[PDB]
Amino acid sequence: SEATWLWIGTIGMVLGTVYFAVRGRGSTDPEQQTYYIITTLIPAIAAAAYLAMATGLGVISDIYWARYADWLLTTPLLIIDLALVAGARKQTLYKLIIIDAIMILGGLAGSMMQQGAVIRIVWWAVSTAAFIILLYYLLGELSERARSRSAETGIVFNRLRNITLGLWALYPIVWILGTGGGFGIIAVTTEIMLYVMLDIGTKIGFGAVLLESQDVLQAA
Ligand SMILES: *C/C=C(C)/C=C/C=C(C)/C=C/C1=C(C)CCCC1(C)C
Ligand SMILES: [Mg+2]
Ligand SMILES: [Mg+2]
Repeated sequence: SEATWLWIGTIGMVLGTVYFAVRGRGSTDPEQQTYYIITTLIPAIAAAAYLAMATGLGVISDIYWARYADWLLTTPLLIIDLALVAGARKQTLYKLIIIDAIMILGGLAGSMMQQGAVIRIVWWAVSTAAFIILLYYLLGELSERARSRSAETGIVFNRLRNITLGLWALYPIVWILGTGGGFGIIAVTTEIMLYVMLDIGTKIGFGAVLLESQDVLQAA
């Protein structure tokens, strides 16, 4: 009963991507061009992964490879967008990308490690530790940096950061409650539906807010 929700996610990502692409044309400043390329590439990768999952690919018997591939690809792009908005140094960005990659890779270790019970909980704990480190990172240095560019930049970055963090904090709960790498409290179809809603949020809503605020970010 999950094909319906996979196709819903597919169509939603497709609409988001087409909308972002139509918004992209006519861009002048190269920074806006970077914003448009990244913000359109994220939902396109998501749509490709969702179409793969919906058409008999994407899942291997016991494992879901398309979701984790999409995550490994797209989460660094969102981090890059946030850092560009805040103007963080390249070293901080490398740190953030490595920490996020470690988080997703730990999540994938739990989806594939299904021998006992404590081993997935340990993988979830360490990946959530990496998540908490990223949370600490986004609230501290990046916010002070964005405020150091200007106050409008600070407010815009705070809105983007609130959206990002609030939406990202729910993925590990879905993971720990689901059937894959979890305890089976919720079924597979509810897991996929909640992932679809979270992806709609984190990819289309964030991109809309970012691309709406480009005029005020330049004038500061
Ligand atoms: C566009 C895709 C997004 C925003 C999804 C990101 C995924 C996560 C933040 C998930 C993180 C996890 C943990 C914090 C620990 C348990 C395993 C994961 C991968 C579900
Ligand atoms: Mg996603
Ligand atoms: Mg998300």
